Amino acid sequence: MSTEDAMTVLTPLTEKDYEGLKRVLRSLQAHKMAWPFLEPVDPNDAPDYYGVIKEPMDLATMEERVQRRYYEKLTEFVADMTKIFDNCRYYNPSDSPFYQCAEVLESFFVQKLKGFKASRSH
Repeated sequence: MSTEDAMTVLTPLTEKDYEGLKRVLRSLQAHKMAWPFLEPVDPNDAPDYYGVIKEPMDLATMEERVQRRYYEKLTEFVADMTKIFDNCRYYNPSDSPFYQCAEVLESFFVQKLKGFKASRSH
């Protein structure tokens, strides 16, 4: 739908939009494959992670940004979420369980994002 693509880039996020954003975020936090994205990466679990990952992101950070109305456009919310999956596939090998979690959860996020964009255009 051209309406969905247009609202994503141009339409400012409203208080009603943020209700949908929190629900999308809550669905990801409850997903079983989201365990390694719930909190910031522990440096003791990943050596030199913060020396190699330029812009880290996690679901807890996005929850704080959603609560404080950080995002003005849906593109910015999507960009932060994409960092989570891109950073994971950048740092971990393709056969790693972390890599698999990113592929599963991003596909789940894409399904939920499409539903949010659809109800936003109704």
